[PDB]
Amino acid sequence: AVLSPEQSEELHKYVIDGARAFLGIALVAHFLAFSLTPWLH
Amino acid sequence: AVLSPEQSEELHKYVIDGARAFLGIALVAHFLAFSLTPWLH
Amino acid sequence: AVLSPEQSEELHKYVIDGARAFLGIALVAHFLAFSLTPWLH
Amino acid sequence: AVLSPEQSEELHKYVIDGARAFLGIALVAHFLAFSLTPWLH
Amino acid sequence: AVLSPEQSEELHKYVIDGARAFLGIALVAHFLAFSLTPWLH
Amino acid sequence: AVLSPEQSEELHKYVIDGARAFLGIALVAHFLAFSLTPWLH
Amino acid sequence: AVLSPEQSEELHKYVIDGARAFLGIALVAHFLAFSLTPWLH
Amino acid sequence: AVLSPEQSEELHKYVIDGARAFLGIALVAHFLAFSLTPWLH
Amino acid sequence: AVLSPEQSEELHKYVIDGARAFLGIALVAHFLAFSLTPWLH
Amino acid sequence: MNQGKIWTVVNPAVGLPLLLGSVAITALLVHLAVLTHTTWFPAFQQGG
Amino acid sequence: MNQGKIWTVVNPAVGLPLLLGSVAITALLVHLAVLTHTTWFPAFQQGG
Amino acid sequence: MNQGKIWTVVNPAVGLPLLLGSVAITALLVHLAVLTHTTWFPAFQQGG
Amino acid sequence: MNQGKIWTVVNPAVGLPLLLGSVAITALLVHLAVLTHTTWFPAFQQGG
Amino acid sequence: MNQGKIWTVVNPAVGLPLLLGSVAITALLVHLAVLTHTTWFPAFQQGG
Amino acid sequence: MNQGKIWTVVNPAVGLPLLLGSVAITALLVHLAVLTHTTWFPAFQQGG
Amino acid sequence: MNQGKIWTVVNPAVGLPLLLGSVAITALLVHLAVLTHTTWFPAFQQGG
Amino acid sequence: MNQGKIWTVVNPAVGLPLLLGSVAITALLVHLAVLTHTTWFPAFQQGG
Amino acid sequence: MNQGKIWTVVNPAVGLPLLLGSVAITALLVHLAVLTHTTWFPAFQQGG
Ligand code: BCL
Ligand SMILES: CC(C)=CCC/C(C)=C/C=C/C(C)=C/C=C/C(C)=C/C=C/C=C(C)/C=C/C=C(C)/C=C/C=C(\C)CCCC(C)(C)O
Ligand SMILES: CC(C)=CCC/C(C)=C/C=C/C(C)=C/C=C/C(C)=C/C=C/C=C(C)/C=C/C=C(C)/C=C/C=C(\C)CCCC(C)(C)O
Ligand SMILES: CC(C)=CCC/C(C)=C/C=C/C(C)=C/C=C/C(C)=C/C=C/C=C(C)/C=C/C=C(C)/C=C/C=C(\C)CCCC(C)(C)O
Ligand SMILES: CC(C)=CCC/C(C)=C/C=C/C(C)=C/C=C/C(C)=C/C=C/C=C(C)/C=C/C=C(C)/C=C/C=C(\C)CCCC(C)(C)O
Ligand SMILES: CC(C)=CCC/C(C)=C/C=C/C(C)=C/C=C/C(C)=C/C=C/C=C(C)/C=C/C=C(C)/C=C/C=C(\C)CCCC(C)(C)O
Ligand SMILES: CC(C)=CCC/C(C)=C/C=C/C(C)=C/C=C/C(C)=C/C=C/C=C(C)/C=C/C=C(C)/C=C/C=C(\C)CCCC(C)(C)O
Ligand SMILES: CC(C)=CCC/C(C)=C/C=C/C(C)=C/C=C/C(C)=C/C=C/C=C(C)/C=C/C=C(C)/C=C/C=C(\C)CCCC(C)(C)O
Ligand SMILES: CC(C)=CCC/C(C)=C/C=C/C(C)=C/C=C/C(C)=C/C=C/C=C(C)/C=C/C=C(C)/C=C/C=C(\C)CCCC(C)(C)O
Ligand SMILES: CC(C)=CCC/C(C)=C/C=C/C(C)=C/C=C/C(C)=C/C=C/C=C(C)/C=C/C=C(C)/C=C/C=C(\C)CCCC(C)(C)O
Ligand SMILES: CCCCCCCCCCCCO[C@@H]1O[C@H](CO)[C@@H](O[C@H]2O[C@H](CO)[C@@H](O)[C@H](O)[C@H]2O)[C@H](O)[C@H]1O
Ligand SMILES: CCCCCCCCCCCC[N+](C)(C)[O-]
Ligand SMILES: CCCCCCCCCCCC[N+](C)(C)[O-]
Ligand SMILES: CCCCCCCCCCCC[N+](C)(C)[O-]
Ligand SMILES: CCCCCCCCCCCC[N+](C)(C)[O-]
Ligand SMILES: CCCCCCCCCCCC[N+](C)(C)[O-]
Ligand SMILES: CCCCCCCCCCCC[N+](C)(C)[O-]
Ligand SMILES: CCCCCCCCCCCC[N+](C)(C)[O-]
Ligand SMILES: CCCCCCCCCCCC[N+](C)(C)[O-]
Ligand SMILES: CCCCCCCCCCCC[N+](C)(C)[O-]
Repeated sequence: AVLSPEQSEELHKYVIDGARAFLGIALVAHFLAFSLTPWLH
Repeated sequence: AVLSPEQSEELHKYVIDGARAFLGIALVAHFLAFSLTPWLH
Repeated sequence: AVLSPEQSEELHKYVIDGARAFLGIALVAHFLAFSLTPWLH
Repeated sequence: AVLSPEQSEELHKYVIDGARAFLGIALVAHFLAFSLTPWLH
Repeated sequence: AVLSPEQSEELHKYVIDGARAFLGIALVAHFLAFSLTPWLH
Repeated sequence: AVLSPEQSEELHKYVIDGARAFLGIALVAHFLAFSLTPWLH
Repeated sequence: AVLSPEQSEELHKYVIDGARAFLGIALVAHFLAFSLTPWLH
Repeated sequence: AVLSPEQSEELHKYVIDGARAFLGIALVAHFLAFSLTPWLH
Repeated sequence: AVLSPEQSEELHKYVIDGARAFLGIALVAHFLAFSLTPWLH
Repeated sequence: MNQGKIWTVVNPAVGLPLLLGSVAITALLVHLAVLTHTTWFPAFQQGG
Repeated sequence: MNQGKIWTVVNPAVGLPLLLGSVAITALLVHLAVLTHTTWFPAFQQGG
Repeated sequence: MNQGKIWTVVNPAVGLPLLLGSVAITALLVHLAVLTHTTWFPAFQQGG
Repeated sequence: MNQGKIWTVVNPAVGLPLLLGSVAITALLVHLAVLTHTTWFPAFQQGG
Repeated sequence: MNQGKIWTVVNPAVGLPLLLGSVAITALLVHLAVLTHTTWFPAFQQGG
Repeated sequence: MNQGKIWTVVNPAVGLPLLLGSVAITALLVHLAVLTHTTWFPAFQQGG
Repeated sequence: MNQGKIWTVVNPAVGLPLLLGSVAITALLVHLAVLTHTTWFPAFQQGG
Repeated sequence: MNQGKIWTVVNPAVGLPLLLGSVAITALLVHLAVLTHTTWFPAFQQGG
Repeated sequence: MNQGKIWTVVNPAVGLPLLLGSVAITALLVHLAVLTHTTWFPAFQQGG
């Protein structure tokens, strides 16, 4: 069900930390793609 | 569920600010596309 | 849920004003297409 | 929900008037297509 | 909802008259197709 | 809803008579196809 | 709805007899296919 | 509906025996494919 | 239905052990693919 | 025309839209089939 | 014809539309299959 | 115009969106069919 | 503009999303149709 | 034939239509596969 | 920005996921359209 | 075989049809993949 | 492994079938992608 | 990161599966797009 304003902010910290973890892994994968692939080369 | 008239106006400010933030990022992406791509060139 | 006859007429004014706003933007886009494109030329 | 017999007949007049309005616009569009297109020519 | 046996027979007369009206229009359309088209010719 | 054992047997007679009527029409259509078509010829 | 253990076993006899009847018809159809077709020939 | 812990373990024995029966039939079908087909040959 | 915080952590241990078991089988399959296939060769 | 007890078993609020929708879909499929397998229906659409 | 107890287990308001709809879809698929794999059915549609 | 009792059997909140949506889908399918089987509608879109 | 009683019969919580979604889908289909049947819209996308 | 307790867990009003529908879909897919990958089934449909 | 009464009629728990999902689908369709109708976006993906 | 508590969390009336249906769909996809990427399976279907 | 509070928000009876089904669909899509873009996987299927 | 009130309006039991599923579908579509429009990703899959 929909949350209290405080419970919503507590849940959204896990969503934002999950998106930051995904972003970091994607930044390493894009650097590996720049180094190992003819992309941007 | 559907909102009160006042709650609807409070929610729509976040929808309009989200659309303005999306528009601004899209305006930078279109300028970068004009500068880096054969589009309009 | 379905509305009262008076509430329905009040809602339909926003639907008709939204369709008139869409029509006006589409009339400018069709004029710009006539001016900038080989269509009708 | 499903209607009374009298309410059903009142609603169906708007459905039939809407279909007659659509038919008339389509008859003008078919005449314009006969005049402006290689169809039937 | 599902009907009484008598109400079902009353409804099915409109379904059968609708299918007979569709059949008649389709028989005129097939005759017009025989007359105006290379089909069966 | 699901039926009594007796009501189920009464309904299934109409399903079986409907399938026998469909089978008979299909047997005439297959004979007409054998007579009018290069199939089996 | 889901059945009693005894009612489930009674229903599954009709499912197994239906699958055995389907299997037998399919065994005749495969023999007819072996006899009338270039399959396995 | 969802089961008791004991009822879940009783159901999962039939799921695991069904998967073992499927695995055995698939192991015979793969051996028959190795023997009768140009696969691995 | 949604779980207690303690019940959620107990369930997630089975999800994480299932993902670790899948990862291990996939690491053996990727090593077998490296050894038996022209991939990375 | 002898099947008129079917609305004691099938809900007409579901079955009558399904009937009319199936007939309309079938008519579109037949028109598309004739358009894709003849030269005279595309030539009638083309004109000139 | 010996399967008449099936409406004690399957709701006929769901199962009878599913039966008639499956038969109608199958007939369309067979007609399409014959149209796409013969020259005589497209030639009958073409005429002339 | 003699079918006006149909809203005693079919819910107009389901059937009236289904009618308008079916008409709109049919108009798109006819326009696409004419675009794909004529040279003059693509040539009108092209211009020049 | 004379159809304003329709929200007494159709639920606006279903029908207003269906209207806006149908208009947006139609605009995408028209753009795709123009892109696939002209040389000038792909040439505008290409540039150079 | 030893699986007869499955109707204590699966609703037969959902599962028996799913079984019969899956068997019918599979038979159509096998017929289509044989039609598309042989010359003798299209030649039987063609005749002459 | 003058449409802010729409959440009195449309449920925001349905309509806000529909808005964000429609925008994301549209962005994928535009990217795919540019990829399929230019040589420079596939050449940027290729490199070398 | 150590996963037997899963029916305390997943409804077996949904999950057991999903399992059997997924296995059947996978077997059809593998058969289709082998039919479309070998010459010997179409040649076995053809005979002669 | 630090995300274990997610079953306080997501129903595990929906989310655990969605997880397992998404993993199985992804594995089929990867196998199909490798089959369609290499010569060695079709050649392994072919043999001889 | 300033949007954290959205779970007062959107049910997180629907919206969090929709978010994770949309991200996973997008990653598959990007991988497929790169596979279909480059020679180096099919050549990496091929080897030799
Ligand atoms: C015609 C008699 C009635 C009427 C009868 C009906 C009926 C009946 C219905 C509607 C419906 C609708 N009406 Mg109306 N409606 C009327 C007047 C209006 C007016 C107005 C005059 O301001 C507006 C804004 C609307 C708006 C609307 C929409 C909200 C809705 C969907 C229409 C649609 O898909 O049309 C598509 C468009 C057309 C058919 C018109 C053709 C195109 C127009 C004329 C020109 C486009 C020009 C283009 C931009 C440039 C091209 C240039 C080229 C060189 C040619 N109506 C008049 C008073 N209306 C429908 C509904 O309620 O849906 C939920 C519905 O069933
Ligand atoms: C070429 C083409 C066509 C297109 C090309 C490309 C294209 C368009 C690309 C577009 C890409 C886009 C848009 C990418 C966007 C990516 C994004 C946004 C990723 C987001 C990831 C988010 C994650 C991983 C979230 C995890 C959340 C998590 C794990 C949440 C956990 C929650 C918990 C535990 C509950 C705790 C509650 C309690 C009360 C108990 O504390
Ligand atoms: C080539 C072809 C075929 C086609 C080509 C092209 C084509 C057709 C293109 C068309 C493009 C179009 C139409 C694009 C439109 C884009 C739009 C409109 C973008 C909108 C973005 C909106 C956003 C991002 C909204 C975010 C809302 C948000 C985050 C809302 C947050 C709400 C909260 C936190 C609740 C607070 C409540 C409380 C009571 C607690 O305060
Ligand atoms: C080539 C081919 C194949 C085909 C080619 C082409 C082809 C077929 C084209 C066909 C095109 C057609 C048919 C186009 C039709 C377009 C139409 C009709 C557009 C309508 C737009 C309507 C809008 C934007 C409505 C906005 C409503 C709004 C914003 C409503 C707001 C409501 C509120 C705030 C509630 C207030 C309540 C309270 C009680 C609180 O006051
Ligand atoms: C080439 C190929 C493949 C195929 C080719 C072609 C092919 C097959 C074509 C087939 C075409 C066909 C079949 C076309 C049929 C078109 C039809 C039937 C159009 C009907 C339009 C109906 C309308 C617009 C109705 C509007 C109703 C309305 C607005 C109703 C309003 C109601 C209200 C306000 C409620 C009041 C209640 C209160 C109690 C308050 O008074
Ligand atoms: C080439 C290929 C692939 C295939 C090729 C071809 C192929 C396979 C073709 C197959 C074609 C087939 C099968 C066609 C079948 C067509 C049929 C059956 C048409 C039936 C039309 C029925 C209608 C129009 C019914 C209208 C009912 C109506 C209007 C009912 C009104 C009811 C009311 C007012 C309620 C009153 C209640 C109250 C208690 C108040 O009195
Ligand atoms: C080339 C390829 C790919 C494939 C090729 C071919 C291929 C695979 C073909 C397969 C074909 C198959 C399998 C065909 C099967 C056809 C069948 C089984 C047809 C059955 C028709 C049944 C009917 C019409 C039933 C009507 C029932 C009716 C009307 C029921 C009425 C009931 C009432 C009135 C209720 C009374 C209740 C009260 C308590 C009041 O008395
Ligand atoms: C080339 C490629 C791609 C693929 C190629 C091939 C490929 C993969 C093929 C795979 C094929 C497979 C797997 C085929 C499987 C076929 C099967 C299993 C058929 C089963 C048929 C079952 C039937 C007909 C059941 C009828 C049940 C019935 C009638 C039940 C009646 C029940 C009643 C009356 C209720 C009584 C209750 C009361 C309490 C009243 O007594
Ligand atoms: C080339 C490409 C693209 C891909 C290529 C290949 C590819 C990816 C392949 C992948 C293949 C995979 C993954 C295959 C997996 C196969 C599996 C796991 C099979 C499992 C079979 C399970 C069965 C048959 C279960 C039967 C259960 C049963 C019968 C349960 C019965 C229960 C009962 C009676 C209830 C008792 C309750 C009471 C309380 C009364 O005792
Ligand atoms: C070329 C292209 C296009 C794309 C290419 C590639 C591409 C994108 C690939 C992407 C791949 C990805 C993302 C793969 C991800 C794989 C993952 C994450 C696998 C996860 C597996 C998880 C499992 C197996 C979980 C099992 C859980 C289990 C069994 C849980 C059991 C629970 C129980 C028993 C309940 C106990 C409760 C009680 C309270 C009773 O204790
Ligand atoms: C639990 C999951 C288990 C996953 C197992 C993963 C390992 C799978 C191993 C498959 C082995 C395939 O092995 C591969 O076969 C093909 C066909 O014979 C060979 O293919 C070779 O000849 C063919 C032509 O006939 C050429 O198109 C190809 O370029 C060339 O490499 C490969 O050189 C060989 O490496
Ligand atoms: C050819 C497809 C046609 C689809 C027709 C779908 C009709 C659905 C009717 C639902 C009726 C619901 N209700 C609550 C009014 O009973
Ligand atoms: C071949 C596909 C045919 C689809 C048939 C779908 C029938 C759905 C019947 C729903 C009946 C609902 N209700 C409330 C009247 O029981
Ligand atoms: C051509 C397809 C058009 C689809 C139209 C779907 C209409 C669904 C209406 C649901 C009405 C639900 N409710 C609760 C308001 O009765
Ligand atoms: C063009 C397709 C657009 C699809 C729009 C679907 C709208 C569904 C609205 C459901 C409303 C449900 N509820 C409970 C709030 O009434
Ligand atoms: C191969 C696909 C076959 C689809 C079969 C779908 C069966 C749905 C049965 C719904 C039963 C509903 N009810 C209310 C009678 O329990
Ligand atoms: C572009 C497609 C996006 C699909 C979005 C679907 C949203 C469904 C929301 C259902 C909300 C249900 N509930 C019970 C929380 O109100
Ligand atoms: C591979 C797809 C298989 C689809 C299987 C769908 C199973 C649906 C089961 C619904 C059960 C409903 N009910 C009311 C009996 O709990
Ligand atoms: C990759 C697609 C997998 C689809 C999985 C669908 C799971 C549906 C679970 C419904 C659970 C219903 N119920 C009543 C037991 O809570
Ligand atoms: C990208 C598509 C992902 C689909 C995700 C669908 C999530 C459905 C969640 C339903 C939750 C139902 N319930 C009863 C637990 O609230």
